[PDB]
Amino acid sequence: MILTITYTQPPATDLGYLLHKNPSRPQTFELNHGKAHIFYPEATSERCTVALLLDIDPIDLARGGLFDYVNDRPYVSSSFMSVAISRVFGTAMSGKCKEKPELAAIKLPLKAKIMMLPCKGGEEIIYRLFEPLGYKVDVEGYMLDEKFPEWGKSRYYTVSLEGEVRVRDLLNHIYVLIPVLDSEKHYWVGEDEIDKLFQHGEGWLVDHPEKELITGRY
Amino acid sequence: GKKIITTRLMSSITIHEENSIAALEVMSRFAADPHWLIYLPPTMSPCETSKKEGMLEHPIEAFEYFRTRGVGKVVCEQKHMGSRAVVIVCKDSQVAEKRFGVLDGTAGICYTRTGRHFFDDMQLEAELIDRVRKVLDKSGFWGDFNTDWVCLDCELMPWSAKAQKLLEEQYSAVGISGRVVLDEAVKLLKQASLNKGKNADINELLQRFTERSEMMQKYVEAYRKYCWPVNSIDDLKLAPFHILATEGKVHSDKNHIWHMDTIAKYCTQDDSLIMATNHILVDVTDAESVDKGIKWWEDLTASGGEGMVVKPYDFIVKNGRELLQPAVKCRGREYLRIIYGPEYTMDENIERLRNRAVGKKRSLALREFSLGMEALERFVRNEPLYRVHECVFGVLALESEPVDPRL
Ligand SMILES: [Mg+2]
Repeated sequence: MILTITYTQPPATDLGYLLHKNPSRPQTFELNHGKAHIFYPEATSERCTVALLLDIDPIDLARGGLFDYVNDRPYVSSSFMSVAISRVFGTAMSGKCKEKPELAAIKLPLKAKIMMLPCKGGEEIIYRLFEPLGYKVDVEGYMLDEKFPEWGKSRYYTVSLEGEVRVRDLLNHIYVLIPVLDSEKHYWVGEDEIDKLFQHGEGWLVDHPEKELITGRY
Repeated sequence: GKKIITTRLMSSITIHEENSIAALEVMSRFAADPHWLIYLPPTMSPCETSKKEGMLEHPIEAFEYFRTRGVGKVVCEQKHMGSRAVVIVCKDSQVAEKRFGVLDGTAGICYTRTGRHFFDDMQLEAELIDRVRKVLDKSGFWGDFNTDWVCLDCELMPWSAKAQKLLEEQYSAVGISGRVVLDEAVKLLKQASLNKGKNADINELLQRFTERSEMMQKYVEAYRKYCWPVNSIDDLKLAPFHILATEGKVHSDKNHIWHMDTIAKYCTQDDSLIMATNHILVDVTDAESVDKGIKWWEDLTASGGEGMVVKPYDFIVKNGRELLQPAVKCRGREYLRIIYGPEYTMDENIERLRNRAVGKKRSLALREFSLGMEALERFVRNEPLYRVHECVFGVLALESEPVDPRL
């Protein structure tokens, strides 16, 4: 439900120009079946962190079986997170930054956190997808209910990425790779938008060692 | 082809082709011996939505359903949160063979609303049946009812005993994902708040997500209340609410106070496995009595009860020639987060949920109720199996008709 991006090269507030969002001005964007919020929990010379928050309406979602009404969709980083990234960070994804063109053209020290990514294939799939792009990848998992350990573990993983990468590459990688894990995407949107967010791979994807796996899941 | 069934309460009930085939599937692949299947319980309707602030269901509307249709008194019973279980007990295996035609040597059965054995393990079933046999033995039930068999309508707790796959794959999945991201959301906004498309206000966002978080927490507490580990038969609880049938008699002519009283006396003494049902009588014409009903429902649900089943004083009731609901469900505010969603109580959500249509659900219940009554009367008057079976099969078929699952 949450994506954060953290930058620590002084002046770290440069993250604001690169993402085309003023750290002092929180914003809300409209999505299909809800909203996305962007704001900066921290913004100093030493450390800047941006947050992208999904605000999914459970009623409008269902109107678009019992588990059509009660489900994990409002709380996970599904393809909705990709759709939101494109809606909020579209210019940064393209590589444009007229205020800091030099920073946008080079590798920057960056950290990203993606919460509650549902993944049927486990940790293994996540490493196979992100490691070959050069990230240092941290994964943590969760039990379904700590009062009922017998129910076993969830299929949710919170993923940490760290590396030296261009802003546009970090955004593109997450934009394209998140839906690879979303086994129920063709259910919640179907065809129109799914095609839109596969066209974006037109480069590194053809060279990704998991091209088959990625093209398959689509 | 199409199937027309005739019942005493409704002379024409149609079973369509689609429904008959969907029923045939589950009936032939997983169901118990059809010689035991003398009844299937009906689906149940909820009330009109409430107006009262931040409430979806409330006692007043269920009370009004009956009062405006000429029924002066209702019995409110705690809605146990488990799985419906039909419990048939014979005195011995010779009674089952003679009366029922059952050949596998069993002397009883506990089955579900779809007609499957409740327990995967027969020994556990036989064990449960035997505990019920002994209580009936000591209360003098067989003699007082001149019968060597009985068919009880019950709830079997805990819910988690049958719903574990649902809890694992759906309910606890929403709960862990929900609690984790919502807490992290609150924490980030709080940090943003302290360090302070369209413009948003950080403090409003923080307030909103703080509320989403508190609701998610209460949703998790709500589902947990109906779960606990089962390591033996002693972790279970059986709560019978209808005595349906004994030799020569379908007890649909007895009022619900009678059912509650007779069950408490013959079934629940000196065996904590078999519990009585908390209930009250309400005069729906009287303001004071209605106030008690409300208070009693508020206390029950505040202490974690699902809600109540509101029943007409008499078992079967009519407004002129019009058959009325034999039961209306009225569920707690907190319980309903498991049905309508953890966040259904938030203003922008709960208002969109007030416009629900129970017409279809009400019609399915009457038809299923009428088939079940007919199955029981055909069996009690000794008609051949296929005449009993077609009504029971009919209930199964109607249950495959699509309808809002939150009702
Ligand atoms: Mg129930």
